[PDB]
Amino acid sequence: MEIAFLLNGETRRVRIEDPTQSLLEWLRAEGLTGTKEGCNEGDCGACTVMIRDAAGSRAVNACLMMLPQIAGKALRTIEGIAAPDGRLHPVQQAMIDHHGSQCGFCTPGFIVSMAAAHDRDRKDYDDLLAGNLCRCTGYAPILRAAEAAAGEPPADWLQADAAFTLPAFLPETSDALADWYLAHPEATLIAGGTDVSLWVTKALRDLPEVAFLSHCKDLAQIRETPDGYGIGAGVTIAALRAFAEGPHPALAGLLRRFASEQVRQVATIGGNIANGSPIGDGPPALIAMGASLTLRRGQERRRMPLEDFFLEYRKQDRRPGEFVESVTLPKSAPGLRCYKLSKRFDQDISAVCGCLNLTLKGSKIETARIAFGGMAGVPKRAAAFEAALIGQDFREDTIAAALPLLAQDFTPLSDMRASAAYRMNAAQAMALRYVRELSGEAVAVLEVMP
Amino acid sequence: SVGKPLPHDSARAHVTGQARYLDDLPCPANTLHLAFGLSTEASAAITGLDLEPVRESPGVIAVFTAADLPHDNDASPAPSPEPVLATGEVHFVGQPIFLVAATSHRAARIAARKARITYAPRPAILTLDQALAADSRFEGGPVIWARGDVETALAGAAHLAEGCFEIGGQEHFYLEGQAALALPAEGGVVIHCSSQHPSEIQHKVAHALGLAFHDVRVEMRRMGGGFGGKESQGNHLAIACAVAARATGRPCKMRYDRDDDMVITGKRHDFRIRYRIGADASGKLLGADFVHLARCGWSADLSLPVCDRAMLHADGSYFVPALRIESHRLRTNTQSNTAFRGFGGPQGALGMERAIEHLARGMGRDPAELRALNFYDPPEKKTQTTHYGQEVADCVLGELVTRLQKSANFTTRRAEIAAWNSTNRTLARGIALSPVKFGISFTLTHLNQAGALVQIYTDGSVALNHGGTEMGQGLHAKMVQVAAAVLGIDPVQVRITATDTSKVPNTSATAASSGADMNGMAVKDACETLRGRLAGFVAAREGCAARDVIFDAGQVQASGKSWRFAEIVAAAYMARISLSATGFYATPKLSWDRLRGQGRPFLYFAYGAAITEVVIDRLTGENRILRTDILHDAGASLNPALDIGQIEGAYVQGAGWLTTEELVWDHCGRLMTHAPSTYKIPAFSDRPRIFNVALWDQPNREETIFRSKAVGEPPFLLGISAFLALHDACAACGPHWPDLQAPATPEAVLAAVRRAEGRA
Ligand SMILES: Cc1cc2nc3c(=O)[nH]c(=O)nc-3n(C[C@H](O)[C@H](O)[C@H](O)COP(=O)(O)OP(=O)(O)OC[C@H]3O[C@@H](n4cnc5c(N)ncnc54)[C@H](O)[C@@H]3O)c2cc1C
Ligand code: XAX
Ligand SMILES: Nc1nc2ncc(CO)nc2c(=O)[nH]1
Ligand code: FES
Ligand code: FES
Ligand SMILES: [Ba+2]
Repeated sequence: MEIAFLLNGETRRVRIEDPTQSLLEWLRAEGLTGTKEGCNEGDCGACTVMIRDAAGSRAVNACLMMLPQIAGKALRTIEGIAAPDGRLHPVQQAMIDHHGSQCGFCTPGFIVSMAAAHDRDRKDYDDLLAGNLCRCTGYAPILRAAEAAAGEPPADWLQADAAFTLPAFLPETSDALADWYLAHPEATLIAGGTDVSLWVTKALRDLPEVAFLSHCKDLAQIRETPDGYGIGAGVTIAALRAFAEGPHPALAGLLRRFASEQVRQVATIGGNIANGSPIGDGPPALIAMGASLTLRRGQERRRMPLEDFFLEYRKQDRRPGEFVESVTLPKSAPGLRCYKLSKRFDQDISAVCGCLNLTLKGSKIETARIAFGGMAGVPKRAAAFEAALIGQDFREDTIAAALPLLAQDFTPLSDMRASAAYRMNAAQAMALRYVRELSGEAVAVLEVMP
Repeated sequence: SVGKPLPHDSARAHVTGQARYLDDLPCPANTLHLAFGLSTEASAAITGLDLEPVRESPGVIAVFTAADLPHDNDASPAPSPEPVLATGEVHFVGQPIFLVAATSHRAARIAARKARITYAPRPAILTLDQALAADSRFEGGPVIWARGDVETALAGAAHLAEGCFEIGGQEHFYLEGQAALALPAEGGVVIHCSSQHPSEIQHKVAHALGLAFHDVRVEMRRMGGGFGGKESQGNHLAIACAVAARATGRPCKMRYDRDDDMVITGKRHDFRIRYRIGADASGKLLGADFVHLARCGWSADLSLPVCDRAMLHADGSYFVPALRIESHRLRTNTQSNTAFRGFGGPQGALGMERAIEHLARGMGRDPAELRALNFYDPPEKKTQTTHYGQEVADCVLGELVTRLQKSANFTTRRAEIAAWNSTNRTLARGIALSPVKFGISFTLTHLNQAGALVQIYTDGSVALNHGGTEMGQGLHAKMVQVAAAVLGIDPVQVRITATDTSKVPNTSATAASSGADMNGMAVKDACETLRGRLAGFVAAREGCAARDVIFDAGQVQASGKSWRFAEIVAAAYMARISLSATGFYATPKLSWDRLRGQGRPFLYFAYGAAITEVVIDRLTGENRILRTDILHDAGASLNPALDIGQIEGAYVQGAGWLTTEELVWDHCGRLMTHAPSTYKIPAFSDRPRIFNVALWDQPNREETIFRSKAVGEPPFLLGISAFLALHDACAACGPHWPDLQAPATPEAVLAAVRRAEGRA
């Protein structure tokens, strides 16, 4: 089982004997030592590498990326950012000018992230470089570098890779996968690999029976159904956020604070749902906006409201040989809001994740769709709080009066992220916040101007 | 070259990815890889230890117990012992019990978990009150220093403010984690490691192997950050490596995985500070009374000097006529806490900063004004002293703060926030100014020494070597600048060489911000010896006085004639004059008694101030720093650029300590925050949206290297202004005292909001 790919402008063919080996491992075993291991967990971006294909170019974490995934793609590492002749990237030079490096260990990751941003001409440096942790500089000099480099023309040698291409199961079509997974139910389906790769790197597990879904085009589609949007399980979080910009600015707002840019490029919506995490941020959003899930088993196809898929803690409504195929979101959801709470804003896991969605019959509450993450063992709606809210007036005092009922809906946990007290308080705090934001009051601290 | 904003010594090498770190260095095909087998109990005796499944595990070459160690089993920087491998008992969850040597890093980590260890558990001493209740402590009692009589002062104070608050610890999170490599080289070993103190590595490895010091050679080129976390925590790896290298006959490499790293190694000492501060009717301080309860962990490490510095900085920035500290260094069944940028300094200063803020609010005066009224007097019959009796005669704080407040627009903004606050009810803004007075030097006097070794080659080019280690602070760049300045040459001609115990022996740890300070001097000494030799030669050859020979801009000038530096050196070579010299410096004037808390521990103090502005969500506690303004005294800066960078970074790290970074242990002493997904250092957008840093540029009173000031640690304390601003935002929410605790997480902020609001 041999794969080929463009490594820093030069073609390379590789026999894959261990399907689970990360790209970071391979690069360093090759001597391409410029890619650093910072944590091997996704959070620090010290291993950021730049991949390219038909879809464009993006910066990803090398440590989460397993080899069979870069098959057919063009890969660019730090030691490939500078020109063949030796000339530095506008990004690299600017970083030397503006003192963007101190100890230098995170510099390779940043350069790669900035170069990819430079290639795609993207200037939202806060969200882009959130994935790259630095402990020395205080970030200020790196911003000066990024802005100074932005005025320069793109590296043409980096763009020359776009000419390219134009043991472990890798399906071509959705039907092909449905065939194989039906025969191999006990299999480890790897999509983005941003959860699965932590079982090998951290949990030191071994995965037999492996299949990579990130090579199925038809599974990674956003299509328009005459009732909403058919979003396949293969659609990446970044792409989902990209699409949501228009129809659902609330979801796009939330997905901005979903992981980092490097994780969002490869991590998928089907995997986020199929991980079945209580602190997952995909489900509560979609459950609040009334989205349905579609499961597939060969030629069989089940459909349901997303909240019903989640039965219990680490327990889902999944048959043997059944996989997550897609989700359907309605065309509009104007009353939707998304509240993610965590110690830090960027690149964090939610303590509480409030998702409120009310519709109004002019002053009075028609429908209550209020869903929470990190409040239970499963992402679920606030049944008693919702029921008590229907028929009431949409004003602070009424919502304030129903707040005790949330303490019947959930009995939250205490851990390193938050105490149960605070989690409970936050869920109640988000309800008052929803009424205030809808009444034109200033509520978001991130929106404040210096 | 000194004073030019020149770039870091490996700036291009960093940016290209060509800069080598330990795990990057190429080594022999047969290099073994090491991993520790860690304890799962907080306090137990080891009844049984079955390492059979560990040996059977694939790729494993050797497995080691404490019993398998030849000679010493100690890695403590203390006089007291701290085992590398556990000896019959365990003292915290994450203590190395055994050592695995496998053919791959992965294979060793896999094998490390395969052990079968049976424990006889004892009651653990996890919390401060427990340690205090069970008398679990170090030094056999609390260290107490008194200046004047607090008890009598506070009894007749016009305004009194008592209180107590927690200040959490801090994980260093240097991007390059702990790492070492041993190479057995004919009867002796060569160690490469990511360490701030290669001399102690040598000292430890030597005892570990039972070799004389001249048989252990440590080389260290660069760290991927250190922050104090690599001042002693490196010992364990280098010992394990040399021990395994000795036993297996082949090279051994060890690097902690990020999750091992946080579980094993120490952190910043988390303190509890109880305070009693008092002032008179005019607002001058009458007395301040402090008790420090410091968490040390299972082992001594560097707790003794850390808590000494917390006490030394308990005055903060202010003159207090009567002051007492009661410093309990408490032993707990947790990680052996260690050095961290500031070295207890921030902890003690914050105690003073919270108390003075409390007092300010308690009597209802603008904290800025009360702080201003109470600074040490400016230079120019008697100079004020610290509580430890050291004269403060370089205090610029009064003027500095006045400058900063003009440029930061302090009085206008503070009024603008007041109005904005009364427009909102969900959001609140806060602003605060925090001063920094930080003493420079090791409190352990004899460690205030550094050495250098300089070679001039016949082609004119120079090879520079000093005792200090590069962890990102631009130390090598500063020394190159100093060297090229003293010799009168272009800094291009000076090449820095990796830190080597065989080149410069008996070095101290690169700590106390004294790195550039003492090595600057040491380099200057070596260069002046060399410049002197060349000047003397030219003067003889040209017939005149040595002092009349000018060395400038790569040109030498004597008797109206002028040569290039290379021309003179080559000629001096031909003349048979040594082009090699050692340099050495010891900090003068330092003498103090630790036990009585009297004397002059510091050569000078470093000053600075920061004005921070923040927003808080009153519903959830969410918050961010909107604007920061810093005016820091770097003295006559060696490098303006490098220094601004240090301030920029140390601020963000100081603020991060008091905001989003939080260590959490479970009910069993298991560290729950042991990954970057649970420990949250400031991310890209966490930076001040308006970040203004300006150097207070005035030469140092004391004779330091080109009258610069140590800029490494002092700015870390500027992060206090962020915690003070966060408190100011909470105080804007109601009549009550907020009582904000450190760190000020969204949860901790919301608690302080609702206290001022008075909501149960
Ligand atoms: C640094 C970092 C930050 C993160 N931050 C967040 C966050 O903010 N919010 C959040 O919700 N999550 C976060 N996560 C975890 C999150 O669950 C994943 O990153 C991602 O959303 C899952 O998508 P994936 O394709 O990577 O899943 P994978 O890792 O590919 O798979 C996860 C699980 O789903 C299964 N699976 C995948 N695809 C399918 C399918 N099509 N059908 C059936 N089963 C499938 C796999 O077998 C596996 O059990 C973070 C992870 C990292 C490493
Ligand atoms: N980039 C970067 N800058 C840094 C550090 C770092 O790791 N990386 N660490 C410090 C510390 S922490 Mo201490 O006594 O050990 S507790 S000494 C010290 C320091 C070391 O450099 P001198 O000032 O001695 O030359 O500067 C700081 N600036
Ligand atoms: N920053 C700092 N580090 C130290 N390290 C070791 C020692 C040894 O006692 N002292 C100190 C000190 O006083 N300050
Ligand atoms: S190693 Fe930290 S993200 Fe890849
Ligand atoms: S520069 Fe030292 S970690 Fe980013
Ligand atoms: Ba540490």
